[PDB]
Amino acid sequence: IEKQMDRVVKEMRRQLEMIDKLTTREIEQVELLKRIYDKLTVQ
Amino acid sequence: IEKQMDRVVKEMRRQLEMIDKLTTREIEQVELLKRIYDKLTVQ
Amino acid sequence: IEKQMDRVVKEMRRQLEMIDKLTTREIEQVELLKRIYDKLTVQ
Amino acid sequence: IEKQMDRVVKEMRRQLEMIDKLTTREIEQVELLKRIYDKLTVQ
Ligand SMILES: [Ca+2]
Repeated sequence: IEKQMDRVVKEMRRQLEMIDKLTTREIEQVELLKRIYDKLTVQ
Repeated sequence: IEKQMDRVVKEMRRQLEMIDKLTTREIEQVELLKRIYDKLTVQ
Repeated sequence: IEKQMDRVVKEMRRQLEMIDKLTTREIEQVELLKRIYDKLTVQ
Repeated sequence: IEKQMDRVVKEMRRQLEMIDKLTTREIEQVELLKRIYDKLTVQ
């Protein structure tokens, strides 16, 4: 159970890394959406 | 195992916070998209 | 440890529900993005 | 606790699959956004 639970902890931290990466990319989308909207308002 | 239980709980609280922030950013994104869509119809 | 691990399982299933909900909303964004792109190609 | 360990592992595998799918949909989304952005510049 000790080793099995140690694997669980490692796998959780791995999935947190995936979520952090996803978060950064989703923020990049907000920057693009804002830029697109501004271009339409300008036109 | 009580120590590793504490590690698991800690990681899960971190995950919850990150998922919660993904959800609030999703809201921001879709409402931008809907504005953009409105303007392409209006134009 | 039994009750503590039972709480962990419940909290995991709860976070899976959040992720499922987020997934559905993210798909809705793809539909909007596709529609926006088509409107530009049309114009 | 061995039974509850199996429940935890099962939920974590499900989560991984769902996060993985969120990441591939993110790719689809941003490349649509970039196309849209290109066209507003080109137009
Ligand atoms: Ca998105």
